[PDB]
Amino acid sequence: KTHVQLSLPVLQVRDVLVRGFGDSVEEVLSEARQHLKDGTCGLVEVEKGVLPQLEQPYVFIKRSDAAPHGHVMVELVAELEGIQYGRSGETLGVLVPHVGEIPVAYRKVLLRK
Repeated sequence: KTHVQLSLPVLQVRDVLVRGFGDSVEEVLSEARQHLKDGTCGLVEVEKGVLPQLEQPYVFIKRSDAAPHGHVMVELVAELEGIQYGRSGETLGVLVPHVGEIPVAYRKVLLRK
């Protein structure tokens, strides 16, 4: 399927144990996609002071369309030293590995895979 219905656990930035997916734009996008497939991906909602507490490169989920079965259609955009790789809509949050942190909420997304 070109899209996959996911429910992403929303994590508080200060709880996150593994604060990025790796060391290159290509690796973080690769790893983010694998964790999304494996159900091992969390979402951190971006506010003032969040991003400097996470590791670059960042992986964002961004709204790709204006929401089947409550699931917002999203795609992945990476960012390193202020350059983004991809072009998409509004940021829903930054993806991180989920290693058992207790979430505060769930974000229903339809991921362009």
